[PDB]
Amino acid sequence: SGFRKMAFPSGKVEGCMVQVTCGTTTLNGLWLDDVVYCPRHVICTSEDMLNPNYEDLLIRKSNHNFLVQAGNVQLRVIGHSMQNCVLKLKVDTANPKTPKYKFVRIQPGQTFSVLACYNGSPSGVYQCAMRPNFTIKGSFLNGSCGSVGFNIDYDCVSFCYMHHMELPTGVHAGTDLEGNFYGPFVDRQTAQAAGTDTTITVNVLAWLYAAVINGDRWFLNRFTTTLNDFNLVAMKYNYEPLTQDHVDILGPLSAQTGIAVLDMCASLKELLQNGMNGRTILGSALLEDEFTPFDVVRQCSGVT
Amino acid sequence: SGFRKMAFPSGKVEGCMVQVTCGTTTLNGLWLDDVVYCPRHVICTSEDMLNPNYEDLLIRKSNHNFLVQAGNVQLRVIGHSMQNCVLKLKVDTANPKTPKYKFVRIQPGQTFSVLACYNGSPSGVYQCAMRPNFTIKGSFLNGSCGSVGFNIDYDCVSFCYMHHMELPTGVHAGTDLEGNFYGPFVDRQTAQAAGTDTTITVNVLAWLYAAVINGDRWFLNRFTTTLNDFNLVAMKYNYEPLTQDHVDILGPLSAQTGIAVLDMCASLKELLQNGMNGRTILGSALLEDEFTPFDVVRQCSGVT
Ligand SMILES: CC[C@H](C(=O)Nc1cnncc1C)c1cccc(Cl)c1
Ligand SMILES: CC[C@H](C(=O)Nc1cnncc1C)c1cccc(Cl)c1
Repeated sequence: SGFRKMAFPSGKVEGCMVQVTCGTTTLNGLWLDDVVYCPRHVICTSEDMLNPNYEDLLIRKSNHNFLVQAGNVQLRVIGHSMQNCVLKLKVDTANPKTPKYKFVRIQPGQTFSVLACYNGSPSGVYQCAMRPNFTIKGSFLNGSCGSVGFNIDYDCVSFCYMHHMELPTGVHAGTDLEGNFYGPFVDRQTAQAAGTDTTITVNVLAWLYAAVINGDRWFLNRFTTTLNDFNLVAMKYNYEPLTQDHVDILGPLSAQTGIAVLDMCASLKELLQNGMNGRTILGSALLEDEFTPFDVVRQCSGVT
Repeated sequence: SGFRKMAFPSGKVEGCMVQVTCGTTTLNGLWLDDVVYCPRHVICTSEDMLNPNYEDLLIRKSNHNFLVQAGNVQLRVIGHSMQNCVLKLKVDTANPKTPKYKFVRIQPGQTFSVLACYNGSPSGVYQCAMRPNFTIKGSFLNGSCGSVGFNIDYDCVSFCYMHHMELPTGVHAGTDLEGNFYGPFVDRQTAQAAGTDTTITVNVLAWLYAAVINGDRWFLNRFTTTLNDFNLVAMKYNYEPLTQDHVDILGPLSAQTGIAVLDMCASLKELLQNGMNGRTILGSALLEDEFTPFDVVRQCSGVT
C-alpha cells in the first residue's frame, strides 16, 4: 500500500541523451539508432528567437556546425534535416543503448515521465500530465530544452514529448517527436496564450479510487448522481465533462472496489461543493488529477 | 522555472537490481561488485515471520538454495552471510554495471529516491523523505522488499535505504545497506509503534524559498520572529524545533532571495496559525516538507 506520484525508471532514456551545440547554443538531443533529435531552436542566437526564419537560419548551417557529444564521445554528423520544430541529425554510429521505442502523440489528460537534462546530462525524473490546454507544469531551466517525456510498456519506450519552451506564465510547451507542438504554440519569443485549463475529471476519479484502495475513505458518501447532473457541477468548477468513455476506463477500479462510477462522481461532487474541510486524501489537500485510471491500476497491482 | 518533486535518474540503480529467491520467497536484491544484498526475511516462510529465529533459519540454507537472477542470467552463489537484517550473497561474477557507490546512513528529515522493484524488475521511481520517526510513506506492494533508496552525487550512488516492511498503519520501514533498521523496527510480523511524527521544519522553509524563487509570493508578510518565538509555534503544530544549524543550511536561499531566515519563519508562523485560506503554494494546498535546502538549491540552479 501507499500511493505515490511515481515516474517510470529512466535508465532506458538516460542512455539516449546527448548534448547538441550549434554555434553558441547548447541543448539536449535524443539519440535513437543513427539519428539525433533536438529542438530546431538550437540553430538560433538570442536575437534570432524574437522572430526566427528557421528555413533561412538552417541554410547557413552545415553538418559540421552541429556538435553532438554523448557523454565524452563525439558523434560524426553526416546529415541534417528539419521536420516541423525538430532537427534530425543523422550520425554515422547507431546508439548502442537504443531501447525498443515508439514515437507517440499523447492525448491531453494523459500522463508521462520527464527526464530533465542539462548539457546532455540527466538531472532528475518526474511524472506529470499533459494539461487539457496542451501545456505541462514542469521544472525546467535554461539548457533543459530537448529533455523528453515518455512512457514505458515492459521493454518499449514510447517517447511523447520534447521540451521546447517556457511561456511567460512559467508553464511549459513542447512537441511530439515529429516536432509538432502540442497546442497552439510556436517556437518564437513572443507572448502566447495557453487556453483556459480544466481539471482532468477522469484522473481525479481514478485517484479517488486509489485513495479508497489505500484506506482513505472519509469522502465516500450515501449519494449518487447522473452524468448530466455531475457535468453541471464539473462545468461550474472548470472540470472536464465526464463521458461514457471515461466511465468505461474507470470500470476496472469500480469492479475492484465495488463503488459504482456514478457513486464516486457523487463523492467528487460533494468534495467540489464543500471542499476538504481541512482533511487530506492520499497526503494531498487538493483534488489530484495527474494519475490516469491506467496509472492507478498499474501502481495498485504492481506492474514492472 | 517550475518546481517538481523530482527523483534522481534511476539508471545507475536499475543496472544493480536482481531477483533473489529462497525456497518459495522471492524479493529484490542489489548486486554491487560480486555481492548481492537483500533483506534477510527472504529465508522465511509466512509462518516463520510471526517470530523468526534468523540465525537458525539461515543454518538450514546453503549457497545453492539462494537463486539469484539478473534479468535472464543466473548468478552463481559462492558465499552467504547475515549482517544485521541483510543477507550478503557472494557471487562469482562482479556486476559489470556497478556504478561508483557508497553506503550511507541518512539522517531523519533527509530525502532520497526509491526505485520500487518487483521480481528484480524496476517499476517506478519516486522521491521521498525519511520521516523524523524513521518511517517512509512509500508505495510498496508484496514483492517490493529489497527495493532501495539512494541519492546521486554526479557519478556516485549513495545507497541509504533497503525496503523491508510495511507496518500495520501502511507506512514503511527498512534498513541502511549494513542492515540496520532506521527506527525501532524489527523484521517480524508483529504490531510495531512508529513514534509521533513531526513536520520537517527546515524542509518547509526551504520549499517556501523555492516558492518565492518561482513566483508564488502571496504568503510573504511584514513580520519577523525569533527562533524562540517560532519554536513555541512549531511545538503547538508538531513541527521540528528549528536550530541555528537549520538556519545556517538555509543561508544560500536567504542570500539568493534576500529574505532573512527569521522573516521566512514569520511567514511560516502565519501559515501555521491561519492556514492557506484556500490558496496554493507550488500547486500544493498543504505545507510541503519533502524538499531539503540542498534539494531546492539543486533544482533551482540546474545540477546534473
Ligand atoms: C531559448 C530557449 C527559450 C525558452 O523558453 N526556454 C527555456 C525552457 N525551459 N525553462 C526556461 C527556459 C528559458 C525559448 C524562447 C522562445 C521560444 C522557444 Cl522555442 C524557446
Ligand atoms: C513478507 C513481507 C512483509 C511486509 O511487510 N512486506 C511488504 C512490503 N511492502 N508492502 C507490503 C508488504 C506486504 C513482512 C512482514 C513482517 C516483517 C517483515 Cl520484515 C516483512
